[PDB]
Amino acid sequence: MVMTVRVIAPDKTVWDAPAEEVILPSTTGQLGILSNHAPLLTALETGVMRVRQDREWVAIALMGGFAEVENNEVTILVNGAERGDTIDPQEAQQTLEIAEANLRKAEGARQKIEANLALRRARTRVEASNTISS
Repeated sequence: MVMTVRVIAPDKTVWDAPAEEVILPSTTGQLGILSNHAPLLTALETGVMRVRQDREWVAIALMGGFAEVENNEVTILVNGAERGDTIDPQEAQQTLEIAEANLRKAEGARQKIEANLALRRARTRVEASNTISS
């Protein structure tokens, strides 16, 4: 009746929310994953995708990974991602501070990238590990 997309990481699982239409840039440039969309595998690079639940929109920021849909079942195997809704103020200031220091003397922009995905996988790992402990 609808689409079902779920994000997953090599360190743990993210979540599995519903959907209706997925539009985002891919290898060929344009990619459209729907619920009725037959079972096919695809690849995606570091970027963000726009999810269409039904009436509202939901965009997620995930690094380099792989995407594959099948029978209303999408699998995003990214090596570290993050949701725009799960963003904190301390984080932005943290990544900005460490970044400035990295480029200062440490490695160049390459350092910020490595640390970017690192924290991404760490955050999801924490929320996935201690999601709910009674």
